[PDB]
Amino acid sequence: GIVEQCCTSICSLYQLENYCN
Amino acid sequence: GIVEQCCTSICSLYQLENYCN
Amino acid sequence: FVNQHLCXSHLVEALYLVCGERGFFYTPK
Amino acid sequence: FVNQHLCXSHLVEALYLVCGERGFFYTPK
Ligand SMILES: [Cl-]
Ligand SMILES: [Cl-]
Repeated sequence: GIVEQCCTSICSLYQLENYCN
Repeated sequence: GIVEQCCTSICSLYQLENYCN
Repeated sequence: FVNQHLCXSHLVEALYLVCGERGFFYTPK
Repeated sequence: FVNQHLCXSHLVEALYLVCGERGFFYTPK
């Protein structure tokens, strides 16, 4: 999930926005 | 919601925990 | 740190610290 | 600020900044 995508690997705007309400 | 409870008024542990998964 | 007026990033910080490994939802509306 | 490794509070900060008035869910598992 987010940690794998954005901490252990490099984040993106695309993915962050998937977690906005 | 949270802003009314914890910013405009004084927060509590009780209420913060209501927003934990 | 929790029994005070917590706004914006300050509120999100407290949710993060209280919730730990569970995480949380932040729904300001 | 978003196209890098963001961990713990740093990750929550970026969600907060990107999401703005919508808020977000932080589900580290
Ligand atoms: Cl603590
Ligand atoms: Cl911005």
